[PDB]
Amino acid sequence: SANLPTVLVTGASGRTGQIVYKKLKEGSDKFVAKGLVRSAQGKEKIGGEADVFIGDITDADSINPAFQGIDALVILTSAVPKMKPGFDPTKGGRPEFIFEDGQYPEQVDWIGQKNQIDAAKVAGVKHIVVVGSMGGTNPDHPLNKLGNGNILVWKRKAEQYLADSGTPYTIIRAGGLLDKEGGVRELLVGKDDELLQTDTKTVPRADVAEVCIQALLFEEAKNKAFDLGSKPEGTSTPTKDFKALFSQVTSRF
Ligand SMILES: NC(=O)c1ccc[n+]([C@@H]2O[C@H](COP(=O)([O-])OP(=O)(O)OC[C@H]3O[C@@H](n4cnc5c(N)ncnc54)[C@H](OP(=O)(O)O)[C@@H]3O)[C@@H](O)[C@H]2O)c1
Repeated sequence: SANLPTVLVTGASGRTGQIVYKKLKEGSDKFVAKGLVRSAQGKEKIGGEADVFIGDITDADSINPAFQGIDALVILTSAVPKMKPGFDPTKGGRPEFIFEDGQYPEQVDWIGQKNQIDAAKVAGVKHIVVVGSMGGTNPDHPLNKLGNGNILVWKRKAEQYLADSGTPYTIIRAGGLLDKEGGVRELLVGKDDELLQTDTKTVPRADVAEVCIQALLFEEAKNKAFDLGSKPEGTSTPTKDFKALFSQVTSRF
């Protein structure tokens, strides 16, 4: 094992996950990519290569092969609520959202992530990175009501479990995600939702992807939990010194 580390990214066909997968592939001088997706559909979306496996994190037997012989894991899975199909705007309600049964945050963001961290640990992973969301400091956050899922709460439960696990970890609580260009913004690190009080509380999905990659390359990123926002493009100088960036972070949770 002068060999480069094998990095498995889960949720690899999701919007952020697909970018991590791409960056892991391009980074063939530093990493060996692997990916886990929920469907043959998702597999083809990211290129159908043989380093992509299909499995469901709520059924732990199915994800086992993906987890074999990995040195690092980037968890990019999430419960995803859908619009309840009954909606009729023209007498003032607001849309209700739901999660399919067995697809609620408790099952996917807590249990699902527990499944992944547990199998990673069985496999002897060296570093687990997880992406979640800002808001977690406030259990009354409106997002928790989405589909009655308590999504932030269950996610933070998995983050806590990860932090308590004994495996070196990086927890990245993203601000509101943007479908905009990465690598073109100064990136900001925060603690305990402080950025929610600022105007720099959103972040390109590409920059979240890049922070995940850099986490893998600096000891400084290990046993760290932090929030991730950004300043807008064209305003200031895009982050390049990640050692500095991660040395700003002291929080373990
Ligand atoms: N949206 C925001 O503004 C916001 C803000 C802050 C943080 N975040 C968090 O940021 C992270 C990335 O967000 P994103 O929008 O880029 O993610 P995303 O597009 O929703 O991708 C989530 C992935 O999870 C996968 N997944 C769901 N259930 C699964 C299961 N049972 N087994 C295996 N995979 C499963 C989905 O697979 P499929 O492709 O098959 O559906 C999907 O690829 C998420 O944790 C999200 O909660 C989001």
